[PDB]
Amino acid sequence: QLTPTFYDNSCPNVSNIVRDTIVNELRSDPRIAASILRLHFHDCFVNGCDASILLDNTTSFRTEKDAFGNANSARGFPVIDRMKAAVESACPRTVSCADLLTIAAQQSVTLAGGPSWRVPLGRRDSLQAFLDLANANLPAPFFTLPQLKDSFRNVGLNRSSDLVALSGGHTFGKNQCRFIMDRLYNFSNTGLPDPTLNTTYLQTLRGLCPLNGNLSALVDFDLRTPTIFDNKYYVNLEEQKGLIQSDQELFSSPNATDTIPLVRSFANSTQTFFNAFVEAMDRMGNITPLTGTQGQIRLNCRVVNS
Ligand code: HEM
Ligand SMILES: O=P([O-])(O)O
Ligand SMILES: [Ca+2]
Ligand SMILES: [Ca+2]
Repeated sequence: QLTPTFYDNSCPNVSNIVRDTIVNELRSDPRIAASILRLHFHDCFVNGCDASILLDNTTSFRTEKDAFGNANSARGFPVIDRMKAAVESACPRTVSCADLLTIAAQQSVTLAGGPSWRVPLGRRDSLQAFLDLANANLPAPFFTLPQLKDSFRNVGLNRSSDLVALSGGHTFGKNQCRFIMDRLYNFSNTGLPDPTLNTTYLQTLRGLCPLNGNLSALVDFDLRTPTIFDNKYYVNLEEQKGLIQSDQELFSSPNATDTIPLVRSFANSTQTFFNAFVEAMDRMGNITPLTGTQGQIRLNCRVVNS
């Protein structure tokens, strides 16, 4: 029962406030649009899009920010605080942090050249955070294709089109050397590189991520257009130039009979990818929301109201 018109009477300019915050932030941090999209993904995969990920530690629950998928990885929380403060100034006690993050994710994709659409709204904010659930639910870059599929199925995204389209989020943003070292030097305990990685690209990545190098050094997910939201992600996969294992699995796994045609169709038509990305984003945004009088309108996104 989420609806795109939820704030049309109570805070009609919310989307513009969000967009203006991201644009101002992009002036100093060109990565923030990618980081915000990822925060929304990590919100939704853990008890639904309920802003659980934004809560700080308390003595009764641990923050999801300490999860393996978030710690020293997720970023942009201060930007969310800034846009929440601005929306609170304009429409007090009205817009949930969960909806704010959803809007910010959509605006981030559009600002980077991606599709533009009106997200469903009406989510409410959780009363707790779910660290253990984050550690169980968030997929990992060394997952095989059946494990990736199971990770999406576990949160309610059954369709291979969900997985292939949402993986297109890696058409922009950055990845730490840590998560590709195995592919470059010791894949599956062979002491050898991943044979599905293009051998010329292998040499490039070894130059960026040497053995004994800084594991926190960042590499672009999309070697073609690292900052533009477009379908080049899938073109890379067809050339064996997916960056992390879970990217290339979509095209090269023995289990990819159903994902290969999707990768090819998205590589062949930007419109096909953009349509599928919006559809999959709206489904992800629909994972187990609190609505109505459930949850609250959190006033400070880091803490429950008191
Ligand atoms: C399918 C399983 C997925 C896996 C295994 C995965 C894994 C990763 C990893 C390892 C990173 C780098 C994090 C770091 O270096 O600290 C990353 C970044 C990113 N992920 Fe994914 N991810 C997945 C799905 C998604 C989805 C569904 C989205 C959004 C629709 C997404 C959007 C992003 C973005 C935008 C970044 C870059 C963030 C930044 O530069 O701050 N990913 N992901
Ligand atoms: O796939 P649905 O029916 O949970 O939207
Ligand atoms: Ca959540
Ligand atoms: Ca791109």
